Amino acid sequence: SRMQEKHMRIRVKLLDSTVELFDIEPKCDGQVLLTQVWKHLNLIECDYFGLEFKNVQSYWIWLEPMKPIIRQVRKPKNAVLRLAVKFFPPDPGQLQEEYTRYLFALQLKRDLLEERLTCTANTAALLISHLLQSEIGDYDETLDREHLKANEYLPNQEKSLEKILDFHQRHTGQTPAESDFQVLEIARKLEMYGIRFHMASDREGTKINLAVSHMGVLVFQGTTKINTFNWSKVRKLSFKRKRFLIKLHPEVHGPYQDTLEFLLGSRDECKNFWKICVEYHTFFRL
Repeated sequence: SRMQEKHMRIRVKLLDSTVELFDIEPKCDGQVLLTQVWKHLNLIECDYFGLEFKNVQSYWIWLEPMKPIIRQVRKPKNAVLRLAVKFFPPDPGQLQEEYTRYLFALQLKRDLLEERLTCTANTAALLISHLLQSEIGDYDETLDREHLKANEYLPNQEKSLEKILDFHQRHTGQTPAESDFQVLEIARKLEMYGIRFHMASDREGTKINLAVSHMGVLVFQGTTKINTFNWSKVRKLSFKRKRFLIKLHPEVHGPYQDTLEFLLGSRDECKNFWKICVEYHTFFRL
């Protein structure tokens, strides 16, 4: 006999791609699972992190700490979630623990592989060369080529093999911590560092990509950044159905207007973007 409810088995894909299994009562709030994961990892700076899952609409959503797990994931038999950085600070090299910096380097590795973190060809190759130094150590042509055959860093990485090898040869003797630090140093200056797009349209019907960062709410047209609504200028964030509302400094040359509106693809996509913006503001401001 059991004095607890039957537990659900949840697979958690970690940042190194290993999978750990966690058994939890479906009615438990997300925090229960989050804390088991932080313990398994001995992750001190856990406030930067979350667990995410992919919905039927194929987009990633964050596990909420104060809602029952079963109501969020819905799959009693095989819930799968993955560890991810939620909050990207401007200077991750200044994170307090080597372990946290290690996890951030792994996150950036994933964002490069998944084509979220974009950059010039040489810069991508340089990033990968430091990732190689951290994982397999000093350059050797055979060791590098065999590793790159069995481990993916970028789609069509073979195009950049020569550049990757060339840069790796420069990193002789560098430790994994040094290598992670270099990954963070290179990545943090990239326009796409920590960026996840949420598709929307503006007042004129132009298709844009919304994002949020430690600096504020961001607007991209295609891949080009066209606005930064800095937190200091943001008075309120709201949403109604598919509409995302930013209350901001008013326009100078027009009848008084303090609010910009963007239309997302659905109520829930809108709500999810609103949520991450509010969370970013709380994390990085006051």
